[PDB]
Amino acid sequence: QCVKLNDGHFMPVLGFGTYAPPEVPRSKALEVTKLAIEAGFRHIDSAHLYNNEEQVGLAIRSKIADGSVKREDIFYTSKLWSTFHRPELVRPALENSLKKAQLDYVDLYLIHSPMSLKPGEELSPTDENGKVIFDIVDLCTTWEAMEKCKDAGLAKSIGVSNFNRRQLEMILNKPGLKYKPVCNQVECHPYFNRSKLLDFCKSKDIVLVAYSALGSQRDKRWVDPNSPVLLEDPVLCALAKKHKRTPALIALRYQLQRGVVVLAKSYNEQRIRQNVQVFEFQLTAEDMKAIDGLDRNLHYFNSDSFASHPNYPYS
Ligand SMILES: NC(=O)c1ccc[n+]([C@@H]2O[C@H](COP(=O)([O-])OP(=O)(O)OC[C@H]3O[C@@H](n4cnc5c(N)ncnc54)[C@H](OP(=O)(O)O)[C@@H]3O)[C@@H](O)[C@H]2O)c1
Ligand SMILES: CCC1=C(C)CN(C(=O)NCCc2ccc(S(=O)(=O)NC(=O)N[C@H]3CC[C@@H](C)CC3)cc2)C1=O
Repeated sequence: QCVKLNDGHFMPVLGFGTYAPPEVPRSKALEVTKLAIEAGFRHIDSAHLYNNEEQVGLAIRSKIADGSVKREDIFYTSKLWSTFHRPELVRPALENSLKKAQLDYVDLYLIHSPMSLKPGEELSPTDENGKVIFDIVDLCTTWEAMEKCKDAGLAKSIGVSNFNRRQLEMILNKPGLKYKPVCNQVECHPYFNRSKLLDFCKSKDIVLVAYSALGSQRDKRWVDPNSPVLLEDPVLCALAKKHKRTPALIALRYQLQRGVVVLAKSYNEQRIRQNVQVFEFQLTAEDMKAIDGLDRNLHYFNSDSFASHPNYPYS
């Protein structure tokens, strides 16, 4: 149940979301990644930013050692954080991710965001007035250093995340481009379906990968508590009854039938196991059109300095 990527590698269409907020103890990530593998998830999504690659990597090593899976059955993604965009910082950031996860390679490596930040080991560097310190970096150079990580076998595939059309084109039109991005991982759900962006990506053999596909985790630090609750949508609930499924399952299947690869985060055993049931049913053409008409251009993630920057993808 995979899609063939533009560099010849295979990406499982359903992936496990590993982020949890810092109030959740780091042992949980270990434990739920193991349950997700047990349930049948083979694609696993992490990042430097998430402070969990050690635990996610140890979960994977555990499922290999107990003979449930081999390394080559597992599709593991990490991301290059925006403090490491300068070309010389790229390979060491990747080697550092690999060392924490105790893996020899990632299956996929992404530029987490086009928005560059001040080099350092602060995740969020700020000045004396508490303002986020942005950096200016030619992203084409950052890309060339990603290409080099693929040539070196440290990343089987390389792609981007949180890019708009203009930013993709900048990579695609780069002189001497060796490797296209395999994918563009972006916020994508029935209230923000990204249809234009999706058609652009289909036209270049770039896979759109959907995050917050179930309506985000609604963390009060960066999601407006007044935003509508995706899984409480009436059209989705009505479709969950029709098919005898749940609204989350309607949300996930939507993305599969439109050719989006879809991530799903759950730290709850029963919801982890429920989510692999996306493969057990179909939506009709009409069902698909009913979900299409839910778009509200609603992004869950919002920051005081994100909606500000010269590389802000929504501007
Ligand atoms: N590239 C980027 O910038 C970026 C940004 C955001 C996210 N991501 C990635 O995308 C992943 C997923 O996105 P997300 O973290 O925003 O969460 P999500 O996949 O939209 O899920 C949101 C919530 O839905 C709940 N849930 C899951 N399955 C369910 C079901 N079957 N029924 C009812 N509720 C269900 C989960 O809560 P429970 O834990 O209570 O089950 C979860 O907190 C992340 O973990 C991360 O790996 C990447
Ligand atoms: C505005 C961007 C930014 C800084 C500047 C510093 N800083 C940061 O220190 N983080 C705090 C921890 C956190 C926040 C959200 C999530 S998240 O929303 O679950 N996961 C994601 O991967 N991506 C989010 C982060 C990247 C942006 C572009 C898209 C959404 C995971 C972890 C940021 O976030």
